[PDB]
Amino acid sequence: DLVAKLRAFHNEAQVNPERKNLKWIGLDLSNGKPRDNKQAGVFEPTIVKVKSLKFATEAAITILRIDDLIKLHPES
Amino acid sequence: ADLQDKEVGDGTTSVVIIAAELLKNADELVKQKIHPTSVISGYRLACKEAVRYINENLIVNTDELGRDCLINAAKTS
Amino acid sequence: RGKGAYQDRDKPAQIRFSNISAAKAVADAIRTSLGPKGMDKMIQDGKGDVTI
Ligand SMILES: Nc1ncnc2c1ncn2[C@@H]1O[C@H](COP(=O)(O)OP(=O)(O)O)[C@@H](O)[C@H]1O
Ligand SMILES: [Mg+2]
Repeated sequence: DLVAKLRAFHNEAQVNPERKNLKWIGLDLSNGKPRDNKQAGVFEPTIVKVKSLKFATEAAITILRIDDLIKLHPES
Repeated sequence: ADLQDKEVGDGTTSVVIIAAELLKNADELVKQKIHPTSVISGYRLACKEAVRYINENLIVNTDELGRDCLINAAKTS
Repeated sequence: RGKGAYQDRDKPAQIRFSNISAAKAVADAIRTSLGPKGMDKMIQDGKGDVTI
């Protein structure tokens, strides 16, 4: 339900140009309710999210590219 | 995770979790006879568009806030 | 004329068949990794090194 409420808030922000201030709505874990995280002082560097996305996508691509494994027995 | 630690220093758990979820969903698609190349292309396009959307809509300039922004970022850390 | 050379030795035929079977097995093994829709393979050596 919390993720559903957050998704509803962000969807309303994206579809309604008059409610663009809802982009900052995040999760308040203390009370379990959506909360404006920009005014709550919950920030992250943009580089963190950008690099996380890029690195995770590349790792997923690398692993997904495999379809066969050959495991040679140790010589000993 | 080690690379994320070296190059950024934060979000080391988040990147691992996101990568594992991406791989799981990609394999779920592959099991439905979706070719892995199509999944890879979709993932690349989605990552590029997500980066562009973040840079264009979801960023806050720190000069608008000041030392309070640094304090809040540290406290979040 | 009748019959030709008997060819009492069957070992050469078996050797040829085994060579062909091995070559066909190798070709079939690497067949999946051909073309733009081909997929990579991960090989782990005895030393534990991994290559894709
Ligand atoms: N005060 C807070 N309220 C709500 N969410 C927070 C708060 N502080 C951090 N978070 C979120 O918790 C997530 C997990 O961060 P964390 O796991 O501590 O970093 P790391 O992945 O480097 O260990 C972050 O994505 C952040 O958005
Ligand atoms: Mg952290």
